[PDB]
Amino acid sequence: ITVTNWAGNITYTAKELLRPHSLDALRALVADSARVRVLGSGHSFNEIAEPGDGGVLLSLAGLPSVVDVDTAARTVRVGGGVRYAELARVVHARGLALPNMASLPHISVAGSVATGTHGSGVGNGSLASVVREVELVTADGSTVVIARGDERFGGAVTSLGALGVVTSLTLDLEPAYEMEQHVFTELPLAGLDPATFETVMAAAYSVSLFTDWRAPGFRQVWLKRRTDRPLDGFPYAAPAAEKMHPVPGMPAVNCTEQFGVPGPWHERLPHFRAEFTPSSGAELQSEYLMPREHALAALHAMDAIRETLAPVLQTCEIRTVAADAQWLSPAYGRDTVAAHFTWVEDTAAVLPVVRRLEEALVPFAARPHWGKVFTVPAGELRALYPRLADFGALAGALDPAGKFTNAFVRGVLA
Ligand SMILES: *Cc1cc2c(cc1C)nc1c(=O)[nH]c(=O)nc-1n2C[C@H](O)[C@H](O)[C@H](O)COP(=O)(O)OP(=O)(O)OC[C@H]1O[C@@H](n2cnc3c(N)ncnc32)[C@H](O)[C@@H]1O
Ligand SMILES: OC[C@@H](O)[C@@H](O)[C@H](O)[C@H](O)CO
Repeated sequence: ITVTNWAGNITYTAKELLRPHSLDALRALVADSARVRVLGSGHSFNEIAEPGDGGVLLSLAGLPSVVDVDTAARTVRVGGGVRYAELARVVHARGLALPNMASLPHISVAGSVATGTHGSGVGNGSLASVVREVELVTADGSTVVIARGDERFGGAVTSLGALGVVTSLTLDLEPAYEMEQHVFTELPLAGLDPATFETVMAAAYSVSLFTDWRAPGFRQVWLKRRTDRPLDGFPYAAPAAEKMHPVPGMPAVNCTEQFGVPGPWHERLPHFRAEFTPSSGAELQSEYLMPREHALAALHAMDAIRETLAPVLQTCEIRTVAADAQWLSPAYGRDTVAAHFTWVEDTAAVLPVVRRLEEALVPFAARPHWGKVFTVPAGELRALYPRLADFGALAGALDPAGKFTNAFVRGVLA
């Protein structure tokens, strides 16, 4: 069989996707394989999941999708291969909630936290940030549990799958909450000064800007507001008259409910409703995560090259992330602005533009999203992460032979 990622721009070398049906099978398979990479739901856009020729590509799809809510402790134990859509549905039905979700819920929890996946909100950490414990099947088949408080915990959650197979994760939860989603159109870049930009991004619990980099300024602003919090007037852009899709010209029916209609957290945090279940997408993605104080300068750098960006762009999404404790989180150690690009699926045309964008963002210490397309050289990458050395030492300790290190990870650490 031919295995690809979700977008289909990456075809893996493996002629079979190993899907052990028991933990006993899994441990034995790992112990007996020379090199392993796990495939989650394939929502990466590069060779991060590629095991190389003769490497084993393994999935947790054949294992039970455990979602075990502890309502007294407000925690949930989840299989690595569980996706957020089922996780959310389950914890919500128990009166509890996550503090954030990605744009689309049909992604593996283990895969998501492995690369620094995040939503938006100035006080909201990455998805990895609620993880209090990870259970790993290590290179020899044995289980290692690492929990918050361990000196190694900082490299254990966002690990690029390079420590071993995450078989379970435990996550902290809060009481279930309701949210409204208010959409606005045409937020000008002109006059968007440091103070106004801060106001706009803090205007609701989670806020995204979208643009096509065509007409100056921003096409859409999405305020995802918690109904248990104040919402002030938003004078900066016009309220949307119709239901919007972040990509101009795409079906708004796919999207979560707008016009300020209250609904549960897990039906408002994603941009796409649970019913929207694409088996592939005709897109590429890149994303660059920078110190939040550089947001306006970075936005102005994009604006000044927007004729270059636009022709290969579906939409650009601007978000915020609170500083991450995970050593390889692109949000590590600093409050962060994120600039994401959903490109047309045309690798040959997009790569030149990616290199050009990267050159423009270089002075802003832009860290690329590990799951997305980037061309930043390995040496520059290492210079961007203060605690990368400590990650490398943790991987060496837990995986001395580099069973879980592929070409992608090797380049990173080199
Ligand atoms: C396709 C897509 C991606 C996406 C998104 C929306 C869509 C439709 N929305 C995002 C968002 O709102 N915010 C954000 O920061 N990122 C967003 N993305 C990207 C996506 O979340 C990430 O690329 C994510 O890492 C993808 O996870 P997935 O599980 O789908 O991808 P994978 O290629 O198969 O795996 C990613 C890495 O994780 C390792 N992995 C997977 N499972 C395990 C286990 N159980 N144990 C150890 N490692 C694991 C893989 O080996 C690979 O390194
Ligand atoms: O990080 C991924 C998100 O930016 C992405 O899924 C967008 O929200 C989407 O492409 C908008 O249509």
